[PDB]
Amino acid sequence: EFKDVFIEKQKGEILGVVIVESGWGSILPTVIIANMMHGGPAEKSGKLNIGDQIMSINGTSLVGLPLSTCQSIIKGLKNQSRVKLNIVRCPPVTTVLIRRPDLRYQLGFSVQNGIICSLMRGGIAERGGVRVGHRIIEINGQSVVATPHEKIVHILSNAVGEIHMKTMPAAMYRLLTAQEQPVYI
Repeated sequence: EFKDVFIEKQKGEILGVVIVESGWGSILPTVIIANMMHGGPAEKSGKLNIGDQIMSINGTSLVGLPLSTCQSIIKGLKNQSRVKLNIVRCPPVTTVLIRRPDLRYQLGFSVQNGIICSLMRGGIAERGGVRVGHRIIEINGQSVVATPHEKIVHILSNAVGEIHMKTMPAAMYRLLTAQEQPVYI
């Protein structure tokens, strides 16, 4: 879904995101957010997330031009105070329903601030929706996307009953190859 992304930041803080050629169905030939610094103005704001395609940046329509050109477009506005980007947010949100009969019951997973790493095969956390690679966000109405790992674990540790949360897509997993970080605009 189309959505204007206003990232208010300082000069020399580009934005902190990685874009690639939209190889999807090609609904709108633009660049896809294949990666993100996860700390800079992009993550700080929360508007820019992985799995979204930027159509235009501050008037510069990326729709039509290749990736190399698109990257240069954003890279150009590195020393600005505001980053305007009309992008289409397409982040797959999974509903994690983790039922807990008692407080001494283990959900079966590990949460690290905003991303999931560990997961028990055939557990409650896995049964609900949680998946290794996702990005937990709205847990029972509480946004933990920018919350410490200890805090998130606490809620679930004392959330007996039926833990209902949402999970977005985290950074792209590159199996093993590709040690160097991609172009960050």
